[PDB]
Amino acid sequence: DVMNRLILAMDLMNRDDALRVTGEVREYIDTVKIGYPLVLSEGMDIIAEFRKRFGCRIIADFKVADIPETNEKICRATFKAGADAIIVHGFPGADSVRACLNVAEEMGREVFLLTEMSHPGAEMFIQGAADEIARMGVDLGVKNYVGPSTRPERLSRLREIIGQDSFLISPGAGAQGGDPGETLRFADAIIVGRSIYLADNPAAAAAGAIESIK
Amino acid sequence: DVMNRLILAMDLMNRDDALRVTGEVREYIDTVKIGYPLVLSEGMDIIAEFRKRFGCRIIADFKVADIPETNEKICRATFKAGADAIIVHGFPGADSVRACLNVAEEMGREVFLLTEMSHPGAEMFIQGAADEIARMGVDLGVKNYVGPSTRPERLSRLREIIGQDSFLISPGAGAQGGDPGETLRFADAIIVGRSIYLADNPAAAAAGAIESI
Ligand SMILES: O=c1cc(O)n([C@@H]2O[C@H](COP(=O)(O)O)[C@@H](O)[C@H]2O)c(=O)[nH]1
Ligand SMILES: O=c1cc(O)n([C@@H]2O[C@H](COP(=O)(O)O)[C@@H](O)[C@H]2O)c(=O)[nH]1
Repeated sequence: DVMNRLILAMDLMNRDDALRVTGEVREYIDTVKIGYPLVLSEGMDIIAEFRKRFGCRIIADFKVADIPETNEKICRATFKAGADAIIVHGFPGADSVRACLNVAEEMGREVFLLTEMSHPGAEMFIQGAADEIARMGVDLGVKNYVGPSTRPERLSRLREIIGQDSFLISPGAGAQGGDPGETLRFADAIIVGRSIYLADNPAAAAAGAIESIK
Repeated sequence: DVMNRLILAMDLMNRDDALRVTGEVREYIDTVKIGYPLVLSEGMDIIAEFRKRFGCRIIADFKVADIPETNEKICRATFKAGADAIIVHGFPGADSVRACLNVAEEMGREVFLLTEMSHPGAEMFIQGAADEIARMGVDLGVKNYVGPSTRPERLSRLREIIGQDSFLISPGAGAQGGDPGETLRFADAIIVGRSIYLADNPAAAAAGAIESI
């Protein structure tokens, strides 16, 4: 369970701006998604910086998509840096997912399995594999999933596959055109990035998001 | 064209060991693949350190696999850090690939498109998409590709799709069981990691790999 069903996608690329904006909306969220735009710009230490400053859960959105051996290394370094969870692509297959699950279990952290993506290009290859990727996750005991706000019927199908007990978060609301309300019919929380962090008043944008799903 | 058709996959996770081992084999290679194991352990500054210390080409193996907007940011940060090239997954589709191509063109760097992967799990979803992924790359003017040493007939088919002029590099030789010689029937260079960097004598391992080819 995530505060206000709202996860901030902090994809600003310098620490001052990222910390300032996160500080502006800190009252509205307790979970922040940090990805490569911020990490590759400021270093992995930025994760510990967020956890200390905001007391928030951090999901490391690294879309892990390598062979098992390399996946293990990526997960180890990421959890060592303090991430509570890591997002892993399902498309590379079950061995690559299991590698991540092993490290997460060892270290007491979580894996989120990325099924279908929210952007148009997801239609080409990912969409056709997505139901089976979700099922693979279920079969392996994965409990956390990511699916697209921009395709409510796909999101609904993924929820059907993973069951009511699995945790499902969903990006694509706001900038990419997804609707928070519709999305939360199926997802437990929505991921929101630009529509908050590029807003003239990010606190107002966050409050507005929450208001509309009150 | 890379020196000795051999690209070092430097996946050690601390600066001292990575720099030491790369130094031991610097005579045999002019191209190093640096990925997230090293970068997430030591920081993006490690790329510039490699380029200055070894004068090598650096391929940032980041398997970029996000939406276009995020892909653009990842490529910008990566090329800003000095990477000569970046490896991008094709599975997320054409828009995600074009986002990377845009930044690469802007900054005078290269994109390598990952088609099929070398590990067993690649059978599940990637293999069935790989020919079309390769074709997508061709249609977009991609000139650099990655394909698997572990599946020579797949690698051969990928070469057929991309044509003789495209540059194809291939991981999976050594630790994963691929054969350097067979692989180089189709790929322009092999990527080698553990069989060199975990070797008791990495210089001998590199020399040996080269001698066999
Ligand atoms: O299917 C996917 C999976 C993601 O993690 N994401 C990501 O979630 C975020 C979306 O942010 P935004 O609200 O600005 O569109 C980004 O960090 C992005 O990389 C995506 O948009 N679609
Ligand atoms: O299909 C793929 C694509 C890769 O980049 N790689 C990668 O290339 C390297 C292989 O190293 P090794 O020789 O130790 O198996 C690793 O860095 C790894 O992540 C892979 O092994 N198969």
